[PDB]
Amino acid sequence: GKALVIVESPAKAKTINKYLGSDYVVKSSVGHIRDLPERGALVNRMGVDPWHNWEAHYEVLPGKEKVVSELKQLAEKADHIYLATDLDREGEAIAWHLREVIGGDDARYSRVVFNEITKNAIRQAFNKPGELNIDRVNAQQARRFMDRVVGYMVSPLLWKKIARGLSAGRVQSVAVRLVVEREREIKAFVPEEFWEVDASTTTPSGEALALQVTHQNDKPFRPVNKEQTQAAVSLLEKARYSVLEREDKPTTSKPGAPFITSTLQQAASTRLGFGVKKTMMMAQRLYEAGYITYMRTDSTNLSQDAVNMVRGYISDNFGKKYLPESPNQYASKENSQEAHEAIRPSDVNVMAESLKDMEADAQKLYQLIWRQFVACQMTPAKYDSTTLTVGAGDFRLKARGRILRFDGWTKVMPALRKGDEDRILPAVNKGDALTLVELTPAQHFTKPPARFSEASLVKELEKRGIGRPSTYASIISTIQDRGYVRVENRRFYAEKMGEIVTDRLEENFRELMNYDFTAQMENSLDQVANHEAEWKAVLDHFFSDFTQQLDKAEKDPEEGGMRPNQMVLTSIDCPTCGRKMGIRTASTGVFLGCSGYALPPKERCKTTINLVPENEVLNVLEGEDAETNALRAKRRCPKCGTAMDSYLIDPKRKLHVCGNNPTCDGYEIEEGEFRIKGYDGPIVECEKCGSEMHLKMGRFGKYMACTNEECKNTRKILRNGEVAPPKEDPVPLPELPCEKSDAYFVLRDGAAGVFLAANTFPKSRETRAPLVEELYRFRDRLPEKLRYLADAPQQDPEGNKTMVRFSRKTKQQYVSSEKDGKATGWSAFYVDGKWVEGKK
Ligand SMILES: [Zn+2]
Ligand SMILES: [Zn+2]
Ligand SMILES: [Zn+2]
Repeated sequence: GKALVIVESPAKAKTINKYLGSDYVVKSSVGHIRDLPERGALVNRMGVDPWHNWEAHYEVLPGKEKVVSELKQLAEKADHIYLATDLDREGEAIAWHLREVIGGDDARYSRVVFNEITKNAIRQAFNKPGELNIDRVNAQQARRFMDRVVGYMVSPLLWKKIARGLSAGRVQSVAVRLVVEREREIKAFVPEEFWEVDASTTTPSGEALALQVTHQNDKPFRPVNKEQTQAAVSLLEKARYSVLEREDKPTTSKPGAPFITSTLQQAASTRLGFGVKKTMMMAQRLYEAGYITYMRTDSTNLSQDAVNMVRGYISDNFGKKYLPESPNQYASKENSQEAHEAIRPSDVNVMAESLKDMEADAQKLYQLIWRQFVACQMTPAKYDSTTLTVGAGDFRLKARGRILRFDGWTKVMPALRKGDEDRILPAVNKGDALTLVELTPAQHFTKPPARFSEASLVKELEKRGIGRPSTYASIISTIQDRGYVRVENRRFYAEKMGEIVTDRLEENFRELMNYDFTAQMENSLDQVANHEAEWKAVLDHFFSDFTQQLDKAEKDPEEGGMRPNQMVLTSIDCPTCGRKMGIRTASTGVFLGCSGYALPPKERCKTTINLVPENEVLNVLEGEDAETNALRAKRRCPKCGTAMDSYLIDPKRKLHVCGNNPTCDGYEIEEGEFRIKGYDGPIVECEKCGSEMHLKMGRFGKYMACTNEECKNTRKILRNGEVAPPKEDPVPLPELPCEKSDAYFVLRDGAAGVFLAANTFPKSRETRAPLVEELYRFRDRLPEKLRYLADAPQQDPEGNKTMVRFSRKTKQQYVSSEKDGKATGWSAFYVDGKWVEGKK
């Protein structure tokens, strides 16, 4: 009969079915197809029981029903099913799930691995196959379960001790820790002043020669102030300059490795300004159109064919001097493994300019990938480097030059700009005298560590083996949405909440917060994959340690438990009761609170103030200075050397807070005036004062309010529009049930139109317009004006059903019909006491 082959990526399937034709039926799982959804509720939620030998409850993904289904019937007309997922443990597990979802007998299943697309591979695939590795499968189940336990058992602790909506995770929490540590590193940085002196001179001929002072009395020349710099210039001005040595030497430049997911993101970010998510979107398009290989990879390897293809191209398009004697070698990691391959063009002969079916940005990304791939296999660039040593009294001066002799790989990947050594030096020999023209002293300051960028953090994660190609982007977003860090000017900033959570987690879950936790986990997982350990036993050890930490964290702070959030007061008057005010962190952000929150109802105060931070605006034109000056800009805490971070409380007042808050309690208040935002979201203009209006959340769901503290004009969210003017006139219907939820529908009016909405609106958020027949059924409830809509024609000339819509261009209600949810292109309007109907 016909053989059924299953792979992970659809694009790869279509390609396999080709180099195999009919007789076989290739398809793809398009991912995992199945996954997870003492206390019984907790176990039901987790989908795994740590107290019952790890029994689990897998269930098809809410978006793979079709895939699974269409894969079902296909198993009938199939003789022998060939699971062809990736050889790693994740792929191995997808194979295991397929086999248990399709059912059948073990013998009806086979495991095959495809090397490449070449027929020299798709053939050998069925040549010497095998079956699924249970050890590999269990290794992946162990990882998946450990990640589950941590997230579903630690987060709740956070909800109790810190705030609701918070989360913790093996990968997630260390990514934040990295940002938090860099933040503290920057805030504590103190710029150091240092001076440099350069001298312009003339050779015996008359040529110009620029020199840098390197030594004085044989010690590195590095004055720290103007005074010292002057003492030196005074001596250099009177000194005799003579050449000591001229060292001419041939130097080379080497191309880099082809791209992997992390490096592609970094290169796209530095040369094209692309964000991680965007880069992956374009890369995805390119892959699906067959121009490049999978965009998710951690290996820079190249097949022999790939290498012959590129050398073949270099040979015809550049000549011999560009083609190395033998393939360029790189990456010798002894622990390295083999997976898919590096990101490169599927066909070197295809130029970016010929992809007229792709967006311009996708062509730019392709060009980046192409050039990196071709330069990688070309010859080195060759330069003649010259170094001049000069003596002047007790000083030593230097000059370095470089002249390009052969571009090599830079022919395809040019030097964006000339470097400091990309210059020439005049002919001068040892012993020659030099004539001093002028001395230029320069003041400098060391700069703080650079802030992370999305690609930059990804780079750090991969360096420590923390994430995965398919999850890097996802990680960068989660930590933002959770409110732990924020991005500004394409750079990361740690939020107060991130610091709070990072400190708590480090205090009560040190092991989990160690950067190498993943590496250590990988070792144990490999042992399970290699029959050197049993998976349930490994999970049991893990769980025992974890529960020891969790239970300890649950206790009161005095017994070693997790510290619950802490109020730090400050001199500010609560607008409701004037009292001193304190600085607080919630999952929403960092905010100003009044101690009456901790007093029982009688004396309770729920007034709160939002703390707008002063965003650091790094000047790109300052280059390396830009971060140092940012650190200089900050105030410094009175009680400690730690820098201070700055916030706005009034159009007259500004607030400074220490970096080690709340461990350090220093605060400062300044007559500083700037602007303040009530919160953030859909920008709206307040009709009562023209100021910006934002979107806010609270105990009553979502409302819209104006940033001007002098105006409380508040709009609101509605079912099928951006915002609703002030508030409007609603009517409830208990007889219309919701369909996605158990709620009932209510009828509402506004500038947007007339709409149905669910009674638990902030939670249900269910959306639809009313049908004319519905209105006719509840015509008695309709307010007097709305009755006409019930008079409207209930069905169109085709007998389809009709709905009520708002014509914004004419500010009036109309009725329209839909078939298969699409508009029929028919409408009826109300014009002077009559209903008129026709084509849209
Ligand atoms: Zn108060
Ligand atoms: Zn301090
Ligand atoms: Zn307003």
